[PDB]
Amino acid sequence: MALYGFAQGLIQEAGIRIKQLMEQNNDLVTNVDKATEDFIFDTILETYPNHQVLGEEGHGHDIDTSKGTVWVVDPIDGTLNFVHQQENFAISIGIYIDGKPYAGFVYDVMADVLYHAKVGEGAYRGSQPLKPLNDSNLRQSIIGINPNWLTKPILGEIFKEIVNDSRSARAYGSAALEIVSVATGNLEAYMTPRLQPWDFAGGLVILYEVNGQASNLLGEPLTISGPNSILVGNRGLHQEISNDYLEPHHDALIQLHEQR
Amino acid sequence: SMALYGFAQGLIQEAGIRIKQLMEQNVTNVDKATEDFIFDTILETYPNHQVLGEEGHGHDIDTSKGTVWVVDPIDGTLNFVHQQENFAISIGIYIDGKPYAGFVYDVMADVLYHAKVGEGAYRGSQPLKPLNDSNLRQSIIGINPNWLTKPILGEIFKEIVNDSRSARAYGSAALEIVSVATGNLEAYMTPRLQPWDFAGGLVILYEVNGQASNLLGEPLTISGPNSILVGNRGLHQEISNDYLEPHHDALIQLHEQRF
Ligand SMILES: Nc1ncnc2c1ncn2[C@@H]1O[C@H](CO)[C@@H](O)[C@H]1OP(=O)(O)O
Ligand SMILES: Nc1ncnc2c1ncn2[C@@H]1O[C@H](CO)[C@@H](O)[C@H]1OP(=O)(O)O
Ligand SMILES: [Ca+2]
Ligand SMILES: [Ca+2]
Ligand SMILES: [Ca+2]
Ligand SMILES: [Ca+2]
Repeated sequence: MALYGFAQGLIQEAGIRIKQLMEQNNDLVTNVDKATEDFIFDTILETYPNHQVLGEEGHGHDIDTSKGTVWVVDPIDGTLNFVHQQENFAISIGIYIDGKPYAGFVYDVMADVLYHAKVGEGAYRGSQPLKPLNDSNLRQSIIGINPNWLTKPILGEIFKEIVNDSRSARAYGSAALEIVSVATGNLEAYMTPRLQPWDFAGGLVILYEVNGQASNLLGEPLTISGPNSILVGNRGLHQEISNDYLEPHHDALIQLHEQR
Repeated sequence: SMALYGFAQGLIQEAGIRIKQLMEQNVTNVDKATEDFIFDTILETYPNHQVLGEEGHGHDIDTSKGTVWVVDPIDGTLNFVHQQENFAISIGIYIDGKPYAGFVYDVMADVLYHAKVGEGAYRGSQPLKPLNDSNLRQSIIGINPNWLTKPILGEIFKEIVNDSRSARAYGSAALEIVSVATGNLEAYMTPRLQPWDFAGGLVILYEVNGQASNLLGEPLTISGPNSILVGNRGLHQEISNDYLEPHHDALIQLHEQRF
């Protein structure tokens, strides 16, 4: 809890630094993103020059994520929200050691709420412990899914069936916060066909602590080594969405996947 | 009158704290408590006021007579159940068929959106700036995934979803109307909504020069349910004239079926 404390503090400074630029003011968003990852990357290597960093903004492209201590960071998850709402965005940081998860952090800057988790030690929202997730049926569940996905060829019919059955659907525009929302019980499931390592790195650690699960749309495991599709939910309904709704269209999904 | 405004603005907050207490004193229970507390408070004080709300409260009222309170005691009941937040008390007031005040109270955030006709719109003490026009292309819109599933309506809404910068869905109409009032969404749509879903957010919205209609570009009134398109004027004009009005007749059909 020296690396942890240090990770914990940095994500929070990075946030306040963001608030500080915003108030000093879509070219804005492009700087800020850049300036924030550059701040995160510079502060890390100045103390831990052996630590590797995989960033949204380009740092560590094609790194071996399984060697040494590896920070995977997205300085702003929810750029559009950042630009149009000036809120509902987050910094995401997962720290892996030898390929194994150590810590996750996702910080809702404008709410000033930090979701944090060290592996084996439980999940937190601010300083309140998160409870382990209960099982639900899709029919009493609220699902996180973007309307844009429902317009697609193939993918659309598939998500249609599952939107129809869901109690109801939401779309917040930040994958890290929505993974977090699942970890908090606020969404029973979240799904999307494409996401990059930094978008789920921080949040999966958190989720693993309250026993939620993450797979891609084909039920296979997620790694920080490459991009993928995403299905996150409590144990019972993840099993339900994959077994019933996705996996009979396996071949249609392997194909879009092999394309994308 | 000012007493009327004061009393209403007071009452909605008051009912709000009661909901925090009932929860803390731990939704169907909470929702009855809220609807009885509001209605009884209105009426102990204004026996002549009319009240229109859920479960046939005020049904077949003549909404153009006297003072009508159009109340949804918890808007976003599902978010209440599953999230214990992002729900709202919404209260719209009309007088002689005409809007007067609108209140939407985000209870767990403790934020009162409020407005009185011709005197600007507020979020607590802060004035809301008027909206600027946006095109659809740089706009985020509120539309629930459910509505892109429907056979004919889906097709119509796909068009606008593909076009917009991105879409969102929050599970509260009153907050999503309000989110347009704030500039937080540029537009929000849905094929069905009750008068108590929109009555409050509509007053707040026209005080920042936002626009309301149904999907056919007709005025919304508090005399029936309806479809809804809300936005800044520029893009409510782009959406209506470019993506909905070309299918006026499909929409008239779907509308006739739905109601
Ligand atoms: N290729 C892409 N295009 C748009 N959003 C993407 C994306 N890949 C991942 N995302 C993520 O999906 C969510 C968009 O609702 C965000 O979490 C967004 O990250 P970003 O905000 O940093 O672009
Ligand atoms: N069947 C229906 N007809 C009209 N409005 C509905 C509806 N079902 C849900 N809504 C309302 O539309 C929004 C999205 O569901 C919510 O504000 C919700 O109000 P409620 O939460 O009080 O049920
Ligand atoms: Ca980003
Ligand atoms: Ca991202
Ligand atoms: Ca309600
Ligand atoms: Ca309602």
